[PDB]
Amino acid sequence: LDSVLVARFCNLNSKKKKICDFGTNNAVIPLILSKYTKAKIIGVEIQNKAVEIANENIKLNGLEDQIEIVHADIKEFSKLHNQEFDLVVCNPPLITLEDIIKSASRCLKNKGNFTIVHRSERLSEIINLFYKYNIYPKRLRLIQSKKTDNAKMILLDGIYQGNEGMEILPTLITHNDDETYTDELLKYF
Amino acid sequence: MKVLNDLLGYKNRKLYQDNKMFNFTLDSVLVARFCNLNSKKKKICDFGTNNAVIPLILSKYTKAKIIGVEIQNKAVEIANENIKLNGLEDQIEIVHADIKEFSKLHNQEFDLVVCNPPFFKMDGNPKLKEISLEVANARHEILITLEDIIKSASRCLKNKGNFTIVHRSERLSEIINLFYKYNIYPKRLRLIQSKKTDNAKMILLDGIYQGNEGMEILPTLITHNDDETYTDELLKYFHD
Ligand SMILES: Nc1ncnc2c1ncn2[C@@H]1O[C@H](CSCC[C@H](N)C(=O)O)[C@@H](O)[C@H]1O
Repeated sequence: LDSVLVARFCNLNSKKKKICDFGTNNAVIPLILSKYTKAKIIGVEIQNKAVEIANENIKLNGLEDQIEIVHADIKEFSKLHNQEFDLVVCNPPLITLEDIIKSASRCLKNKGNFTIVHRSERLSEIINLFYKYNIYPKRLRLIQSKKTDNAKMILLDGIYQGNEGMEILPTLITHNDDETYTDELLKYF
Repeated sequence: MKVLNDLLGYKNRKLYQDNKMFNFTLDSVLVARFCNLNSKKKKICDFGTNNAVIPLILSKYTKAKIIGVEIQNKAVEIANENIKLNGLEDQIEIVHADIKEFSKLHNQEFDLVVCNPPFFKMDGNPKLKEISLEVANARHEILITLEDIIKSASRCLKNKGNFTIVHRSERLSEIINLFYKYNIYPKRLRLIQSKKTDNAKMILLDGIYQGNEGMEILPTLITHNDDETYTDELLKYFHD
């Protein structure tokens, strides 16, 4: 469910010509993104098991000329790809949160976009690491279970070598108090 | 010109407010109620207190000594009238001072600093859109800057002291980042939206001087139902 939220949150304008997914598993995010962009997508997965399915899913869906898997560690991969991507998106799980954000800055084009989903307790630390690697936080969205609940999940978008100022989108409430998904959540999926 | 009015539905609370100065807002009320007022907070400080609406509300919940710092002398006079009028002279004191220089002179004195800062930076003629220099000096960063407020809050606070702020949501990371720069660890956060479909316009943020990491993101506050009426959650803050 995280992966559907982070996918639809990605700001997919026409400047996106090359996108990357950190720790792509079955390539669910690339496949979802596929339905909104013509940019070439690259998914990076450290485990061969997941590589077969993701490749299988790109085969089954006939996007082999748009999406591609790469069997690598995000850290080593990113040192090899300076100023490459318009978007890096990562749905985190030997790789720390600082590693993900550093790696993202090592391989984004200037004014490119880094999109992450994570636990709400970690918002201030992610914001400090964004700034430590010259990523300027831009869009935030909170995820709450019910209207009376503390947020569990945050969605965070930032621009590498961008300017200052945030946009905080209307909080998302996943389900009503009957434990039925809210109409708002249904727009996703 | 001063007018006397009740401080929303807070019982035994009235306050004068001048039409050519800043009049309190929902922001003032919510940042007062968002403060943590546990028994350890023994001394409190309001940065830029104006007519002292924030102390007047905090006092309904704690017996701590409350100091209000304010720079515009016409407001200190109104503030001191409101404290006497409500008989709070024993608890609340007003000091005509600059936040910066006050903080340099009263270092490590407080367990809690709260602040409803001027929201807008300086960019052109600030008075062009205001009715009076005294309003412009409350809404724009002409006599104080955001970094000054946070730096000053760190000079005034004591270990495990608590800085509480309300501000525009566009500047949340800037604020987060200035917190870390002065060793204030963000802890509690709540977004305020007008409507369930609107972008958050305001944030409430709290953090601990020389504390630890870890954030609690409280449920978003919607202030209006789609029918344009105050929500029931908001009306809970209109009284004690
Ligand atoms: N440098 C400074 N030192 C002390 N107060 C200052 C200041 N610069 C601005 N202020 C004051 O800060 C206030 C900001 S408006 C906040 C009003 C009030 N605390 C409320 O919640 O409604 C103004 O009254 C302004 O005079």
